Amino acid sequence: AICSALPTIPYHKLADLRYLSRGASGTVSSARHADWRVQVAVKHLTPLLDSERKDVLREAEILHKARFSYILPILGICNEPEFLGIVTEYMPNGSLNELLHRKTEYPDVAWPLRFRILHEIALGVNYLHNMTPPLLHHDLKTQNILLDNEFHVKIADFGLGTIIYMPPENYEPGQSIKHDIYSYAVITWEVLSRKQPFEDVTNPLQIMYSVSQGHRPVINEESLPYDIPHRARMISLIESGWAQNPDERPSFLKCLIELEPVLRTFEEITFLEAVIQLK
Amino acid sequence: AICSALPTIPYHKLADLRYLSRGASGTVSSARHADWRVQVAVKHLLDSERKDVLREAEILHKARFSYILPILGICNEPEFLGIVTEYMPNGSLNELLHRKTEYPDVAWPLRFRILHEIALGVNYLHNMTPPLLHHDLKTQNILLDNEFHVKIADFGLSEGGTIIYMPPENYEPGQKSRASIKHDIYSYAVITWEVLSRKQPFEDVTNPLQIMYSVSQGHRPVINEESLPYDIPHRARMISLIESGWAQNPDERPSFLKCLIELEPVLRTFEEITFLEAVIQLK
Ligand SMILES: COc1cccc(-c2nn(C(C)(C)C)c(N)c2C(N)=O)c1
Ligand SMILES: COc1cccc(-c2nn(C(C)(C)C)c(N)c2C(N)=O)c1
Ligand SMILES: [Ca+2]
Repeated sequence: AICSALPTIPYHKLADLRYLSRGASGTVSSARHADWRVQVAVKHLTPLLDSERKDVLREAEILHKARFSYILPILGICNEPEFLGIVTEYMPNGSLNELLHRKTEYPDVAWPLRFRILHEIALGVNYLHNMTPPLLHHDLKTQNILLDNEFHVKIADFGLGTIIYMPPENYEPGQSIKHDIYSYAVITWEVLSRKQPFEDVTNPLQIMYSVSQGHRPVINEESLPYDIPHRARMISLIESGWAQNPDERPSFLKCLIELEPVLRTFEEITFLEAVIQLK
Repeated sequence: AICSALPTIPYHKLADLRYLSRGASGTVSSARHADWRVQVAVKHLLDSERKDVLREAEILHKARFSYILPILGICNEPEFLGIVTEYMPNGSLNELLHRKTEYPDVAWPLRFRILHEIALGVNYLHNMTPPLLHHDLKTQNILLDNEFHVKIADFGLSEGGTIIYMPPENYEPGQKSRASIKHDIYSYAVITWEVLSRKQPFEDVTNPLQIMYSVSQGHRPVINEESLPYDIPHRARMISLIESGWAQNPDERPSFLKCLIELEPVLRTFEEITFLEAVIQLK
């Protein structure tokens, strides 16, 4: 059994520590490693708690064990009595959430890139589900689908807010293999429409109520134009993905087998052209 | 310390297996993983040739970093042994520099990012505990990913091939030669020269042994207008980097950390957009 240890990073090695965002998991800051000469990202919560330490160490172990092409690569851990945090590669293009909803900044997000993003999300989650034992994300949202330098996906913040990606059966306490695909069906809808799921709804409870009654984000000509490539296929994927009955939702394998023919239609140059258009 | 175990990949999980090349350290094939649904590269071959595969696996697994080839798993069966890594669609730096018909242009910003990335990768190895030394840096084992970012592979020396990247004092190897923390920077310097000129080092000299004599004396690849034009961005500071890196005396050669610090302002002069334009031009 070949083993690899996660490097320990001394806090004094991280320079230019600039704030980026504060979330439930912690505060994300950009920095540069003094020795390695690369930009990094740091996640930290001053005294915290005795149990709060057990969380940060658990996320680091998860990222380190779930290493893959579509999972945020972890570079090291800051484990000092003075400062606690995880260090990962720096994602310069933010979250899928920002790309989809910052419409003045991004008026055109070409179809091939949207499909590649959807393909990559499914590849990362599929990889998790294929580990031994299977790792379940359970918190998939557009906010934690990160975008690297070339707009390739890196999945973060996982296994271990917003309930729009939570399946109806999760509302009541439960004693859960079909969660992730529900979240993925919503993300797919969001990616293809660039609309916020349930725009007309003020209170999150009204969403939760509607979802328990089998209602989903709206599928019509307004939300999903008829000119969307592979529209029919994508609609089937979405509708099966978010089906009320968990048993009627596909595995990520089935989902990938469905996506593969779609992705083969796009030339490699079209992904590059979609990216250059965003700059 | 937290431990990550390298996955064992059953050989039968690999489908659509196609031959890519035959190298000194083994045969390289492309494939798709049946469960993970990604393209992969597979490197394969008694009880002695077995430990070499396992060693490169362990090194790739321990040396994980943004500019090092990511290993995905290992095939360890009585029927088949080999390593599985991320598939590099754009081959080696060597093929980029010397396939002039296939690649008429290789824009300056891309060349500089390639150089910056090789340096970041090697630097990382040098900064591990204990320091990992490459000792076989050549253009043939600098791999290029889908968007022409660098992945360093082949830690087999961490029959042979090319001698042009080997420093003179390493010609007759010893205890001092194998522990030399200044081997790699010499290789990097020759690589830097080769990148900036798109010329085969010592082209005039067609006899490999003669190159070895010339290099002993103090001769290096030709630094003139013919090989390195005046139009080359930051020409002077690069020649300074090359010449100091391939200096006859190992004590006069800089660390990668110093080369990086020199390179940082050079890379900042290129707008982000140009890197993307360069890749589109090659595609
Ligand atoms: C350092 O660890 C993490 C963990 C999860 C997400 C991020 C991260 N968030 N963002 C925001 C988009 C939320 C600012 C980035 N740009 C991150 C990164 N790795 O670069 C960092
Ligand atoms: C499977 O392990 C390796 C190890 C070292 C190099 C390569 C590799 N060589 N090439 C050649 C350029 C030599 C064909 C590729 N395209 C590789 C890859 N990782 O895709 C593979
Ligand atoms: Ca061309």
